[PDB]
Amino acid sequence: TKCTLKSFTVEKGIYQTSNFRVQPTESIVRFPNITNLCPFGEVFNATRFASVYAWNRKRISNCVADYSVLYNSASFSTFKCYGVSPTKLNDLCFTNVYADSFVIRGDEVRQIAPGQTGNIADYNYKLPDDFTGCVIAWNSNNLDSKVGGNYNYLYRLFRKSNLKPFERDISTEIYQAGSTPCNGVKGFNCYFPLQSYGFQPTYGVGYQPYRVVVLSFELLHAPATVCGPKKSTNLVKNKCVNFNFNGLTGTGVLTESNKKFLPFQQFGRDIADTTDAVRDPQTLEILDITPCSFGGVSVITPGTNTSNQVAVLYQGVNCTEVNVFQTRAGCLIGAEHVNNSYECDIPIGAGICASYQTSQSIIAYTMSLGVENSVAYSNNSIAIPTNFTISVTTEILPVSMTKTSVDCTMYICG
Amino acid sequence: DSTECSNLLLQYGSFCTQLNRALTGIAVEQDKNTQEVFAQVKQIYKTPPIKDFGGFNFSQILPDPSKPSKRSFIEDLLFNKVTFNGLTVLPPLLTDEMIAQYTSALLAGTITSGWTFGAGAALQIPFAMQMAYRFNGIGVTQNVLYENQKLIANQFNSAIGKIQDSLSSTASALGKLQDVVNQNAQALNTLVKQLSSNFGAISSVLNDILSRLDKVEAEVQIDRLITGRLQSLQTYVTQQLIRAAEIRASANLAATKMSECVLGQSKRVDFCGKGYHLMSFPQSAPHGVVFLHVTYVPAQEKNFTTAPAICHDGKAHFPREGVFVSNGTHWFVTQRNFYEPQIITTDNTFVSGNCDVVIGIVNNTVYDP
Amino acid sequence: QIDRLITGRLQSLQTYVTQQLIRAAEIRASANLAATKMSECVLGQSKRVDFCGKGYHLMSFPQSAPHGVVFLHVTYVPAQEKNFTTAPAICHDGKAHFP
Amino acid sequence: DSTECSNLLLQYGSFCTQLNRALTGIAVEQDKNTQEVFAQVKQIYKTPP
Amino acid sequence: AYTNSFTRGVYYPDKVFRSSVLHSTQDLFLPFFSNVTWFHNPVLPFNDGVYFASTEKSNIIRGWIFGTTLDSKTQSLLIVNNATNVVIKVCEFQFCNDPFLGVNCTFEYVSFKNLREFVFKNIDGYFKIYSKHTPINLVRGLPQGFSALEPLVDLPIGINITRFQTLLAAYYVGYLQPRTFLLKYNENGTITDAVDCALDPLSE
Ligand SMILES: *[C@@H]1O[C@H](CO)[C@@H](O)[C@H](O)[C@H]1NC(C)=O
Ligand SMILES: *[C@@H]1O[C@H](CO)[C@@H](O)[C@H](O)[C@H]1NC(C)=O
Ligand SMILES: *[C@@H]1O[C@H](CO)[C@@H](O)[C@H](O)[C@H]1NC(C)=O
Ligand SMILES: *[C@@H]1O[C@H](CO)[C@@H](O)[C@H](O)[C@H]1NC(C)=O
Ligand SMILES: *[C@@H]1O[C@H](CO)[C@@H](O)[C@H](O)[C@H]1NC(C)=O
Ligand SMILES: *[C@@H]1O[C@H](CO)[C@@H](O)[C@H](O)[C@H]1NC(C)=O
Ligand SMILES: *[C@@H]1O[C@H](CO)[C@@H](O)[C@H](O)[C@H]1NC(C)=O
Ligand SMILES: *[C@@H]1O[C@H](CO)[C@@H](O)[C@H](O)[C@H]1NC(C)=O
Ligand SMILES: *[C@@H]1O[C@H](CO)[C@@H](O)[C@H](O)[C@H]1NC(C)=O
Ligand SMILES: *[C@@H]1O[C@H](CO)[C@@H](O)[C@H](O)[C@H]1NC(C)=O
Ligand SMILES: *[C@@H]1O[C@H](CO)[C@@H](O)[C@H](O)[C@H]1NC(C)=O
Ligand SMILES: *[C@@H]1O[C@H](CO)[C@@H](O)[C@H](O)[C@H]1NC(C)=O
Repeated sequence: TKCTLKSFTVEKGIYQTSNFRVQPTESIVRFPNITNLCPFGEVFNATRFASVYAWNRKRISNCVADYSVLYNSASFSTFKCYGVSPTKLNDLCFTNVYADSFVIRGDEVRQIAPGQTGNIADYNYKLPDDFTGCVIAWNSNNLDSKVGGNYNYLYRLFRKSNLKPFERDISTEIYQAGSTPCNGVKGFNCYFPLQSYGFQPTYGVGYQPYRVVVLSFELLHAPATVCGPKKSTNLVKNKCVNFNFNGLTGTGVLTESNKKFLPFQQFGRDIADTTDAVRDPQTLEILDITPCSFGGVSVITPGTNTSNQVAVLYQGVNCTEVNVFQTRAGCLIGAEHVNNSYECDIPIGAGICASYQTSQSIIAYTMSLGVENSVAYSNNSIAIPTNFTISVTTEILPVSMTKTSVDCTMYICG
Repeated sequence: DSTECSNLLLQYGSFCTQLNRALTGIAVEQDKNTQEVFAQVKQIYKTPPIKDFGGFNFSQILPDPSKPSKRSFIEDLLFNKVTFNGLTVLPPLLTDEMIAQYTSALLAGTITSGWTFGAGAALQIPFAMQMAYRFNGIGVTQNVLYENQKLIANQFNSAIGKIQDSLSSTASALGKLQDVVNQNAQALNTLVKQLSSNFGAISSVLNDILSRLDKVEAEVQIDRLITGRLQSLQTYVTQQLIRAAEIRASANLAATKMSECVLGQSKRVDFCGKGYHLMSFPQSAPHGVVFLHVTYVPAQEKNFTTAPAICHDGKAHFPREGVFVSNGTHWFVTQRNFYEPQIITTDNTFVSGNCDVVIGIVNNTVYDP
Repeated sequence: QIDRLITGRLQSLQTYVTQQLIRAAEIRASANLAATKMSECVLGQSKRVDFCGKGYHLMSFPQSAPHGVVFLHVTYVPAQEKNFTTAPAICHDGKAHFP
Repeated sequence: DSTECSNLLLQYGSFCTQLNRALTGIAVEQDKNTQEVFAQVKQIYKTPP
Repeated sequence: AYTNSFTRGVYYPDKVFRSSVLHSTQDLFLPFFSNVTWFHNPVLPFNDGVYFASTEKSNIIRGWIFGTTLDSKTQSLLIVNNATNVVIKVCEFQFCNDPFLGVNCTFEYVSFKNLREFVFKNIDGYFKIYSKHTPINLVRGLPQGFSALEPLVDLPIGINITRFQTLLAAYYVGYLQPRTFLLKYNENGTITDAVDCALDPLSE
């Protein structure tokens, strides 16, 4: 109070000093039910992957993509991300993603990074230097390597110019390795542009085959349809909390409600836009939002020249949430209730007043309206005064403010 | 309570403090008004069980002791007819049940005790004699009331019945009080509605801005919203200051109407409503007060020939307490504001000089008792 | 930068002048009341119940004060009393009398 | 009459609404003051000749 | 062939419950008492947004197409109820130019006595379909009794739409305009009446 009034002395009365507001005890978060996972079993446990010149492509869209299972997938001999952290991906959103995927010798994984050179990058699938996305690979010798050699796995060794970023090129047309006219048939100076790894079980751990996926991320003019999977909490009731429902952030005492929403409706508004109720997105109860308990704090006091005992009103706040006494004005604290209901020394509210009284303490009570009088009226009778008194009564009225003037240019601009 | 805004609000210093002092000023004025109208009495008078009030049937305007909170019947009609970010709606200092005690006590004094319960200790007086004094107040000789006491009581009870029907059959009499609540509900709803407005900012959802942007961009956007919300509050509080000064002008008028029109018989023409004033009763209503003024209104009249004096022994005579009138055949003296003819006499008149000065004087016999 | 300071200062000064105007409107009303109290309670005797002090007003004396006026109202208050039997009229022989 | 300006003025919300409204409040009260002073008498008493 | 809309074509403007309030908003609406085209056909412009309705007790009216061309050159909506449910696709299509019976591709999805109606608009890139099915007993013209259309789907597909046509018992088409409106909710959060603020001075 002293700190509020900018004074070391305070006169008898009541002063509002501050705001009381129950804290958000924890956070509740809710999202749509566990649904619509992207088809990544068909991207990492699938039976085969392509010859890299004709690398597999699939549109990923309209689904949540869990990257946590992928960064947890310890069987990945390679798992890397560029432009972004792998841990951040379960928060991100994109229009599309693509599962750009194939087989290569493990040695050429050196080329499978942003902006790199070499046969696979330059002639099969060009990674740009700006690549915002991830590379994944794992050894596949037990599937893709074969006795006498698996020749079915092909890569473009020869091309006249490099591929553009994430371009694809099937073209089997004969690489004319000189002035010799090849006319699209194999021979001297006329090589198949595609060449075979011929994977044999004798190959060293890098020369062996690896299955590969590159995750091409894409945000465009069309809204996001690939997102990292959101996480719902348990839902506490009847206690003040921070909350979110989908995108509807708020804070309050969430409760059950009687409200009969139409099935498509997600949340309510009150008389003047304020969000008053919500559908839960995982089991479709309608919850009320009710305001988190708040009100002014006021200090009730005798004159500081007279005592330093003080009492506090929490304006309109019920005592349950905060000596202690309940009132229609809110909870009163430090004061002592009494039945004997005197005139007001200090006003509180709702008929309640407080005073400093006898070892003296702040008492609080319903106020007197003055002494009662049953007048002895009867149409038979009158009273007439036998004696009288002059009285003198002070009355005080202000007539002038202090005549004040300001040079607005001096006040504003010095 | 979103912390980035809570930091940035400290840029503006005193504004977001001094509005609570301004609104505290408004708050105290409400209980100051309510006190200065209703607390104009030192003791809570209460009425005896009897109803010997000369047939005046005050049962409708007195408290019903069975009523859930002790309103009169007519106070209950009035109570029935009159009809969350950062908001607080404080209690009045006095409850509706307390106001009913004040409107009881004032009325109990006004019924039992003349004006005296305003001017000193309340002195009991028979109610017919109080009306007889109030008739004397408007210039009618007190016998005229007593000689019509039953008829006046029957008129008064009829008028009270017509008040009940007037108040019940249309709300349009209470328009002022409903208007005052409507203005406040309108102002608060618009003050709340302005939170949805955008003020040249990217959004009016505060935490949305914090989610979309660079900290620096968000500070610009949030300073816009602070600027808008601030100007909204300064607008609203400006309205509430002006409105409270208006309602306090009404309160000082009401406080005057209590002291002059209930506790007395303030003669001021067309202060206590239409007609010559007799008395008035307060009744409490939500946020306000309702006066039942009781007033004498003349209603049937006749023409007479008149002379400003009469001449007798060559001395001019003037009417002592009234005016001279005739139907051509004789002359009578009468009281100014009600027909009550009397014989012209030396004591019903006074002498002033010889007749020859007075324009329109007439020759007639003064009977000398 | 200074355009922000000008904006802030100017908005504050407009707020201040608005406060002084509304306050001055009260003090004008208070002056009209006081001037009336002078004209009625000092230059005469107001019959208006409890306008000049409490109880029946005799007169009042103004006394000067900082920024205002103090009235000393002088009033008559009846202070001791008796009950009596009373009647609205007295009948003499046949005829009614009133005081 | 600029549409480009008007759109921005609508983003500031109910200020423009309530400023027309408050001045209408002032304006109606001028007729009310005039009836409160002059229209006290319901019959037009013509002058005697 | 003109006819008139009277009171038709109002829909829940957002997913919001409102408790018996006389709420108001500005959105694309069919203007009250505006004209509409009537039919038992050409390709049609989409303009700002399309209202469609029919007395379709039989579901022989069966589909719609939308886009800029609404054919081949860009990803374009095909919609057909296959009598199991509403089917949607968005290909740069080369399908039949007039499907009837005698008596790159990028996405797909699956959901007189009576009247059936829809309202189509795209905002930001998201595409809305509002809908209604109701009993009626009316012979011809649109029913002047009041009712509201309700959302089916809200699709992220992002396509530019400027033309459309219907595939296949009386039917009607009208166009939306940006209008301020009043909407009467009840104690159950259904819309139950509305006002076009630009219609007339009483409406204002
Ligand atoms: C793939 O196989 C592993 C075991 O090799 C299994 O744990 C996992 O659940 C399977 N599915 C996916 C989508 O990873
Ligand atoms: C959400 O999934 C859980 C577990 O499968 C199930 O109990 C619940 O009923 C589902 N709720 C909805 C609305 O899908
Ligand atoms: C006070 O608060 C508790 C907890 O909400 C509640 O049980 C009690 O009924 C409240 N009393 C009043 C009068 O609000
Ligand atoms: C009222 O006055 C009448 C006539 O003077 C008398 O009979 C009656 O007893 C009186 N009652 C009271 C309570 O004064
Ligand atoms: C009237 O009251 C005063 C009080 O001082 C007293 O002195 C005086 O004697 C009283 N007179 C009568 C007649 O009672
Ligand atoms: C009074 O006399 C005038 C003039 O003779 C006449 O107009 C009027 O009707 C008469 N009666 C009353 C009650 O005014
Ligand atoms: C009124 O007329 C009647 C009948 O002529 C007469 O008795 C009475 O005295 C007249 N009064 C006056 C004052 O003219
Ligand atoms: C009254 O009016 C008549 C009109 O002829 C006039 O002669 C007479 O002198 C007037 N009387 C008085 C008293 O003014
Ligand atoms: C009154 O009486 C006197 C008697 O001398 C007479 O001269 C005069 O004309 C009379 N006047 C009137 C107005 O009757
Ligand atoms: C008047 O008489 C009644 C009945 O005896 C009594 O109750 C009352 O106190 C008396 N009042 C005074 C002022 O003497
Ligand atoms: C509207 O339709 C009517 C017939 O329904 C037609 O006469 C009129 O030209 C159309 N256009 C306008 C603007 O009314
Ligand atoms: C409103 O809801 C109640 C409870 O579900 C239902 O009985 C009633 O028919 C509904 N009324 C309307 C007008 O929808």
